[PDB]
Amino acid sequence: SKQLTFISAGATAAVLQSASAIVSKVAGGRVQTKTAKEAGRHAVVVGPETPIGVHTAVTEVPKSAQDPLFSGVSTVVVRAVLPRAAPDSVQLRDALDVYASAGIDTKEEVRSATEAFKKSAEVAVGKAKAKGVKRIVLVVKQASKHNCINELFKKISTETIESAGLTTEVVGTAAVANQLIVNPESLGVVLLNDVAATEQIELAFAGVVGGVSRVYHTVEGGKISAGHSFKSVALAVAQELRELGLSSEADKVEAAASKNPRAVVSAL
Amino acid sequence: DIMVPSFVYNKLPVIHFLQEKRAEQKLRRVLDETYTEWTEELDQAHVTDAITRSLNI
Repeated sequence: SKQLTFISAGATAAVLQSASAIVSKVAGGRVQTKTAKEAGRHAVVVGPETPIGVHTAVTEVPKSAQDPLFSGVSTVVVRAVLPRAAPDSVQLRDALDVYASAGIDTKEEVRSATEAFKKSAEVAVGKAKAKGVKRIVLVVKQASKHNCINELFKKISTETIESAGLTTEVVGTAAVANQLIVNPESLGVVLLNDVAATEQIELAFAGVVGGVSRVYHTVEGGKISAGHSFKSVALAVAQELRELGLSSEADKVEAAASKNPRAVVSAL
Repeated sequence: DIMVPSFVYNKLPVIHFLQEKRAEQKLRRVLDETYTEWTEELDQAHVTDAITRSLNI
C-alpha cells in the first residue's frame, strides 16, 4: 500500500540490491518499494552523487551508532546544495563562476543561488540554536577558480547568520577536514559551500564516524534519507521506516547494522 | 520664340554643373556611410573551461 522511493545516484548495483532485499525482508510486503529519480518524502537516496531536488545536506552524529573511537562527539555538518540540472547541462555551481568570466549575464543564476544559500543558512542557524552553540564555522574552498561562488556564499551566509545573531568563522577546506577527522569536538556547527571537495569531506565525516545516514532537505519541504555504503544505507532505511511509523522494525535494522555492517540482510 | 529660349540656353550650363556636383555629393555620402562591422564571438577557452568543470576535474 505505502511506498518507499529509491533514488540511485552513482551507487553500485550491489548496494541497491542489498537495500531492496533489506526492505523486503524487514517490511514483509506491507509497504511497497518503487524506484525513481526524484522525490520529496519517504525517499532513500543511494550513492555518493547528489540527487535532483535537494537543497540542504545536513548530517549529524547519531548517539546509537557512535563508533567507540568517536564516542561523545557532537558536531553537525550541513552542506549547502544548489539546484541540480540535468547531467549534460552546466551545473549552477560552475555556471555562476564561468559565466562571469565569459561576461554572460548572471542575474537569474545569482538569484537561485541566493535562495538556496538562504535556505541552507536558515537550516544551519536552526540547528545551531537547537544545539545551543554561539558560533558556526563556514567552509569555503580557497581555490582561485571558485572566487565568485564562495564570495556570494560568504556574503549571504554571514548576512543571514548575523541577522539571526550568531557569529561566523570562515575557513578553508583542508584545515577544516583535518580538524573534523582528528579533533571534531571543537566544532559545533559547520556549514559547507557547494563544491565537490566539500561533498567528499561530508562523505568522509559520515563514514569515519562509523557509518551514518545523511538527511537531505528538499525544495518541496521534507526530509529524505541518504546512504552510500551497506551500513549507511541500512541506517537510512531504518530511519525511513521509523518515519513511516515502524519502531520495532527500525530497531531491528539498526541492531543488524551495528552488528554485521556488510551483510545486514543475512544478519537480521 | 526668341527671349525665353535664349535665357534657358544661358541657364543650361550652371544647372548642369550644379546637378553634377549634387550627384557627386550623393555618391560621396554613400561612400562615407560604409563601415566594416567586426563582430565578437564567445571565446572557446571559456567553453573549454566549462567542459572541464562539468567533468568534475
